[PDB]
Amino acid sequence: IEEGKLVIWINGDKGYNGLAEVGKKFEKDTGIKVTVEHPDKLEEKFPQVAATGDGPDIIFWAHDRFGGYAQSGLLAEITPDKAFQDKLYPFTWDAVRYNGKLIAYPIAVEALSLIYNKDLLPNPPKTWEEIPALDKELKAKGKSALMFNLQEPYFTWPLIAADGGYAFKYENGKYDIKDVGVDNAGAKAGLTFLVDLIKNKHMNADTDYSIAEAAFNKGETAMTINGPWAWSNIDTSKVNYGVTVLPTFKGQPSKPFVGVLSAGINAASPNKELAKEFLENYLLTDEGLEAVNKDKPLGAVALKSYEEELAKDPRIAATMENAQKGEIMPNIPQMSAFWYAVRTAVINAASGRQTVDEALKDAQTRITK
Repeated sequence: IEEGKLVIWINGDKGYNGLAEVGKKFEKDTGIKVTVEHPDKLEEKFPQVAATGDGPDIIFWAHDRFGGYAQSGLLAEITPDKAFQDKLYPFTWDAVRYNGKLIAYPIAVEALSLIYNKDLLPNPPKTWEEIPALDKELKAKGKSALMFNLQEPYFTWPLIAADGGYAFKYENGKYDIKDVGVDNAGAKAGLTFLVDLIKNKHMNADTDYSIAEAAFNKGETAMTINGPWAWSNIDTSKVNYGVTVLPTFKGQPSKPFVGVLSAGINAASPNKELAKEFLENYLLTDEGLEAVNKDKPLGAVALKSYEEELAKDPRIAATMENAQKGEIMPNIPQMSAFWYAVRTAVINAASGRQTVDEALKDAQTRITK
């Protein structure tokens, strides 16, 4: 049962070698050995082993998954003091709250961004309203203004939400599941703008992840909407790109979904005090984030001090800025309803199969059912 050591689980696509290095430092001033592993589908495996009082002491995963884990009582409640709390961006603490209780620490933040071709576009548009006009100017040269994944709501939400949409009303570490914002005027304004893009041929209704990505990378389109995971692909492409704040819509900022990497302690661990000490005083320090980051970049981080160092790269700063304006993803189980419903509403409104008013009225209905 572990007991006198620390076992940590983190995905293979993360800086687990850097995390193993923070661990060697911990083992130095403590004698406690830390063990880092990155098992396959660990987020699937966690719930299974933890339900039987097994698994790692600590688990790293995006915050959204923590809601389901917490529901089943798999995570220990955390109690950083005020002082520790002030070391991180306030908005990040909202991501790791499960019905008022703090159930994890936030490490890393990723958010969608406006990516643009500096050779085709001098200055990115500040507004969504000016894209149509820009597209007609670019079309004059055989280029298009923007191409992004229209198929998944994760990608279209920034625009839909801009003027007032939200998944679930949040107001106290708690989500009101009967306060859904997919059918308001806000969301209606947004989806309508999107639909108008497609019918006015500034955008194709069948643009997916692959298509927009290839298009941007081939220098065929001036802009794209993507996240930090896409950067390595653009580099390769040799496109002279920039990352910036998403455009505003109706004078209001876009409200993209933000994913926040978070780390939690197994409710079944006998080592919670060791975990909290490792996490608060070794890992969540400039030197801890740095050793990890050196192994594999974290993107924007929750620790204010280190983020300020990282922000010298404009891309991550832009992502952070978007994140701050962004909407904390619901952790809640009802979020599954939202994905399917809103997915359907958009493809339907986009393909003419249903009107905007209709498409959203329906989705609203299936979520609050």
